[PDB]
Amino acid sequence: IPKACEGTGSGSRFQTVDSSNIDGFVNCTKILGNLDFLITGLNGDPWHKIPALDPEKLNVFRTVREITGYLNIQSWPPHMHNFSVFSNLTTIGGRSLYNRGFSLLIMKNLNVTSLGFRSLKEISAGRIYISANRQLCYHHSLNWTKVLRGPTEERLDIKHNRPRRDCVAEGKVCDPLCSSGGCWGPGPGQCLS
Amino acid sequence: EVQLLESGGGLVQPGGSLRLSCAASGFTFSDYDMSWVRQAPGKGLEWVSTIDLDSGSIYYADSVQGRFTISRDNSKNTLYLQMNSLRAEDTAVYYCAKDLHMGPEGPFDYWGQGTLVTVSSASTKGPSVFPLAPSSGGTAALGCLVKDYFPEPVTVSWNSGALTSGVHTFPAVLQSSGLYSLSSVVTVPSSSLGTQTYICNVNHKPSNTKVDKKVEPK
Amino acid sequence: SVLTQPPSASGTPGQRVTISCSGSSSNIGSNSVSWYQQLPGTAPKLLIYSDNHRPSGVPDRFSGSKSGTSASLAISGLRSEDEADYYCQGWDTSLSGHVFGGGTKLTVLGQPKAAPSVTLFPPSSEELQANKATLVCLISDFYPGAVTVAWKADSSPVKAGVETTTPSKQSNNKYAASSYLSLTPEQWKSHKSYSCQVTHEGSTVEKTVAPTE
Ligand SMILES: *[C@@H]1O[C@H](CO)[C@@H](O)[C@H](O)[C@H]1NC(C)=O
Ligand SMILES: *[C@@H]1O[C@H](CO)[C@@H](O)[C@H](O)[C@H]1NC(C)=O
Ligand SMILES: *[C@@H]1O[C@H](CO)[C@@H](O)[C@H](O)[C@H]1NC(C)=O
Repeated sequence: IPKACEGTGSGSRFQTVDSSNIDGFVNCTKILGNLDFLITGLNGDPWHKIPALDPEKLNVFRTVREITGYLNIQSWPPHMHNFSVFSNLTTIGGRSLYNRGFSLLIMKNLNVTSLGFRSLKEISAGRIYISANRQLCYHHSLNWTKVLRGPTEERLDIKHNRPRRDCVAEGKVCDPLCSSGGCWGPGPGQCLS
Repeated sequence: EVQLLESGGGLVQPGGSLRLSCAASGFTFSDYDMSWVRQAPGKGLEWVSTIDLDSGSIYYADSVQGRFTISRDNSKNTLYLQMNSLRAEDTAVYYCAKDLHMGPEGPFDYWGQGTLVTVSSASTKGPSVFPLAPSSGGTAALGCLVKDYFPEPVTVSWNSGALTSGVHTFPAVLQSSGLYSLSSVVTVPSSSLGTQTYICNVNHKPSNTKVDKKVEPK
Repeated sequence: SVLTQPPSASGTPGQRVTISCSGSSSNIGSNSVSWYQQLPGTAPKLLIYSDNHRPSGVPDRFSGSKSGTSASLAISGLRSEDEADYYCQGWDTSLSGHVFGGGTKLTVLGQPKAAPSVTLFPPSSEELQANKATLVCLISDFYPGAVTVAWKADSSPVKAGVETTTPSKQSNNKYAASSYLSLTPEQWKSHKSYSCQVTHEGSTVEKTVAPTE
């Protein structure tokens, strides 16, 4: 039973996913709008005095297959080393965008070591922001042109993660069975295609 | 508390160059994308350029592309606009703007007061200041005429800032000659004249002109 | 920088005014809208960001909404202090730059009509002795803002050589304006009288001055 639900950020009452609203996403398959993961959502918002989210409640998103707008992850549980709760996300549409043109934005997650967007096949519009993820690997080889269905140029803001040479040296590279399109993480179930 | 102070504006010849500075305080300068937005006198907002927190992405408006360079020095809390090949239509107040990098609240969550850039072949001209004498159911009007100046701006006070009730300072007029004129009027009580001394303080900093003028009954 | 806004909007205290902002798919159809308030003489301040959210410190009578490529800013419970220019703004994917709207002048009405005070100042002696002359017509305390200013020497009309300011707010929240007739000292001595005529909401107020006295 496909179930569409409203998201956060722009055009929405909710500015971030938080404990107050996380359970509204139970069994959603399609997000009408955006998902935002702000620091206040994950650790607690003093001005509304909203509690810190329960990290195991992020498993609600395993039902998400489509995000109409953008994905904006700026805080993540320190012991969750990838975004495997979005293993079933296939399409980011970017009908609505975040900041200066982004549909995907992964920022300053000191503890994420791979992305894990295993099902991700299409980002229909927008620019890609992946920066300051000091531990992030496996994204270096990834063929964004496949996912963006267009020229990669003027669409990437991918900086300041773990240095490629450092990833290569520690064996944090794509499995040999994966295409030259790359991986979302270690091993053969993580190949882009 | 946050603060953005712009500086470096002034009169300059077309094809000339200036460098604007924005001095930041009251926040971690390194966390913020900085921007320049300008406004011609009596006209709308026009975004000029944006640089990101680490000088990693830089954006410009087509209108300034290849003539203005934005830059920043995080260690000095200073944003920069190097302006080359200036055109008369670049005449504007230039505002300095800030927004948290990939924050939700923006763009331009805070603006400074702006620095004024005038691009003209005309030279500097200090103003002529002239009394507007009162006569005196009636009250009394009196004031100061600030004639033939360039460029903007002029400030006017009355008795070194002591007098503020009934004072009105007008926006300037642009005459056919390319010079500016304005007036500061103070409406005073009918019986106030002949006793209380009224002096307008005229300041045109572009020309270093400071004039105090006592306005006496005719 | 081509976002379409109404040039002007009005309301009385406690009304709800809306200001629209039209764009394209590449700008506000995709990216978020922000809205700014600029009060005269002052720097813009952010009002609304990401289509509908308000900075803390921005009261909840301001609200924003968006659908397709048209955005609306609402000011419920209108206040005198909300009289200002309003700008919408959007990032434009096609341009890699920000795109502002033209601006809307918001006027707050409700005040009683008041006729203009007019004081016409002849050339000062100081000025006259420097071989120049200016008549300074000063227009004060009227409501609402608009006025029309006419000049006369010896009852015949003077049109060229006249410069008039747009009316602006006074401290007491009424309007003032200024107009100038520039003159040579020879043409100031030569006429019997000079007149400044201000028409406010259909009704002229005239002031006259004479070189002879
Ligand atoms: C993906 O979704 C299916 C249901 O469609 C679920 O059974 C499966 O466990 C999910 N996988 C992951 C890795 O979340
Ligand atoms: C995440 O990185 C931090 C550095 O802030 C480090 O303390 C820790 O080893 C990591 N946490 C987890 C859960 O592994
Ligand atoms: C994702 O992270 C978890 C721990 O947070 C780890 O056990 C798992 O192996 C990671 N998944 C992949 C595909 O590397």
